Amino acid sequence: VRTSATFRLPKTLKLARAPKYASKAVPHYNRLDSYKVIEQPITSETAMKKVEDGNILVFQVSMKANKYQIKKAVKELYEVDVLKVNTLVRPNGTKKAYVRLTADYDALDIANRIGYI
Amino acid sequence: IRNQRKGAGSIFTSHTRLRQGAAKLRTLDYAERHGYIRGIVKQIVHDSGRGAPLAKVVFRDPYKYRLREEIFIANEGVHTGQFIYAGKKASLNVGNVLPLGSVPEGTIVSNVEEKPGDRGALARASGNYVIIIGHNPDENKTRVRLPSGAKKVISSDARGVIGVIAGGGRVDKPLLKAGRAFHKYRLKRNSWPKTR
Amino acid sequence: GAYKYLEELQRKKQSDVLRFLQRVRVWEYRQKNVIHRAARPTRPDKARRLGYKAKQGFVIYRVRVRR
Amino acid sequence: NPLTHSTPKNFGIGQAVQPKRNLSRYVKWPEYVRVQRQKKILSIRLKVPPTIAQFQYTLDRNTAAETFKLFNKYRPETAAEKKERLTKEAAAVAEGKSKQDASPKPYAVKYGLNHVVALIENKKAKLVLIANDVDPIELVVFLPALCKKMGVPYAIVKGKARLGTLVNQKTSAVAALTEVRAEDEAALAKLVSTIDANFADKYDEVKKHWGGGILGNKAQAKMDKRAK
RNA sequence: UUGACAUUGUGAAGAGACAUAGUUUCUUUACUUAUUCAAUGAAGCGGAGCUGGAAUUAUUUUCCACGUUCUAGCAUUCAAGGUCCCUCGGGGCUGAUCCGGUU
RNA sequence: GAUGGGGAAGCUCCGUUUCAAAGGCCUAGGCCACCAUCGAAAGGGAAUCCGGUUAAGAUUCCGGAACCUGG
Repeated sequence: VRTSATFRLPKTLKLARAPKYASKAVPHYNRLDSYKVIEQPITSETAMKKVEDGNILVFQVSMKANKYQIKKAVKELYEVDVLKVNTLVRPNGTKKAYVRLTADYDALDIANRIGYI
Repeated sequence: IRNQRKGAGSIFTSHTRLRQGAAKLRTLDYAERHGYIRGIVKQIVHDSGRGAPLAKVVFRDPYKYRLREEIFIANEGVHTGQFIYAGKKASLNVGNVLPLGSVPEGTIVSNVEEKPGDRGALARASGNYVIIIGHNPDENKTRVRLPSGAKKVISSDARGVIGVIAGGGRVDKPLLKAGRAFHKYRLKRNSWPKTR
Repeated sequence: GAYKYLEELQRKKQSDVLRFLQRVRVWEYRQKNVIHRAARPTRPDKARRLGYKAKQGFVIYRVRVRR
Repeated sequence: NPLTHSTPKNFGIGQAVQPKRNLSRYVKWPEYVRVQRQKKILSIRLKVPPTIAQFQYTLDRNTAAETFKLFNKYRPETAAEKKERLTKEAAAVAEGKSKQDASPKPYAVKYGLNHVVALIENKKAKLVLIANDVDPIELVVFLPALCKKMGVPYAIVKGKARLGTLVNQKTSAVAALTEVRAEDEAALAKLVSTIDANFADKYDEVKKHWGGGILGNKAQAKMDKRAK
């Protein structure tokens, strides 16, 4: 018995995939790990001035990385707490990230610790 | 040439954006085929490119709890808030759509169907109407006089709305200039000016 | 066996039985898609004489082309 | 109860919405369903040459059931029984004596279309069953005429699937018997006589009378009204 | 544009010929399944009685089925009721006549 | 502008709901409706303003004060 004139395809059971062999036999490692997220610090005069007068670090970041990954890499590599992250693409084809540290951390101290000033 | 190029329909397509919508009678269904249904003409609105105003008539869905909107061609004399009856048993009143068999010979109707189920094919221009000149119960067919004056016979099951299409006398005013003609053709199609 | 009976029957295309079966089959095929698979050959003798074998890997397809 | 009051509904034709109803007669069936139904209708609306409609006259349920009951006693050796007999042969023929004679004479039904036809015209077949639902009808059209010419009893039984299941197969176009046990001789003779009287003795005048001249329900009603 | 060939099938009746057995060839008129057109989220298609009535012949002729016309709102929850079973409530009939290729 | 289909020897053409078995919600059981997608930095839109700051950036950066969305 049916009360509608529109016949529809029955919702048959669909079997879940169960391949007999591994798709690639090896899972790929982290393509954008913390070390890969950050490439090199920027030591431009304006960047150095921002370090002391703004408590903001300037780093070179891979194009694939985003704000979340940049923040995670900064926190993990240096144990620093990041207030905010700003990023831009330089005219030379590289990404520049402006990372602001919280009041509990000093940009100059971390800059000295890493080994640049 | 221009007439041959018209077949391609590249720049001669109708400007259909501002048109309100296709004007058609109610779908011939069980309710209309056997009985009749009552609708309310909520409003009448002008249709771009058409001289005959359209009337918005809403009918409740017999098989579902919802309101179905229909766009009928407004007949002269109808007014907003009037009740429109569609079906075999509908009375002979202006604005009602009745089968040609039900209406007596001599009745004046417009938007009359050529065949049952076409939703209105004949007498659609402003001020136009057909006249039922004779009934033929044997193999029921209705003889009508079309606006052009030609006499035609069609199935009595064909429906039509009593009265005449509104907007009569439109072509009785000289246009007086190319501007009004250009404005009129702006929404009809790319067929003006007509080069000799 | 049935080889020659079917082989000769298919030749009498103008017979009433064949002229009716052909009409039924052409009506049936016209409703289906232009190209569609056939579950089994409609002429087992012809398929067999054309190298067909009744085992997995052999497929029969039905297609019509405009005249 | 005073708190409960009746609320009759007046669905009518121009008032409150109709209730749910069965629309099986109006549903839009899948294209293949409509195609097969129209094919079935066409197969009955067109005049069928006499060789067609020679089927669709099937053995009655009583005699068909009796024939199937008799045939069930001679189902061919199945896979398990075949393996058991192979083990018996491998353990007696070489380790014993009587090369290939360790097992008795087997009795089983014959169902291969080519094999069944090959048995006929020789002729050794005693009873033949022909399926009435073979899609390539040409495969079985000659079987009734061939049996009539050879004087071999034949029956058009309903369902190739039933014949196939009777012989451990999905489907079987034909089934026949060549050798039967003496105890079942009377039953075989009775079944042969009944099948002959039903089909063989009748398929000489039935070769005429083209069938398929049945109109539809609406057409039948219209013609009856016109005649009345 | 036009004549022919295949899609072109199936009934009834009228006329020339087979052989005073009975089969064919033409003509006239009919049916659809071939085929074509149009519509529908394929919903009321055909038939029959109708619990009906209006309406008269001799036996049941004919109409519809018999839930809507002073008004710019409302009509939706397996529909309420009755009925029989298993109670907070769940299930069959009816409400909504039966049978049979969406129109 | 694909998909379902219909043409074309063929590169490919027609067509966007059309003659498709076209999918999406409640707790194993019920219920609900016809279509992909692209297409505007001048169309519609969910939200920020003030002071200062560079050799070159801000309604984006800083000091201050609010708003919109999801949980």
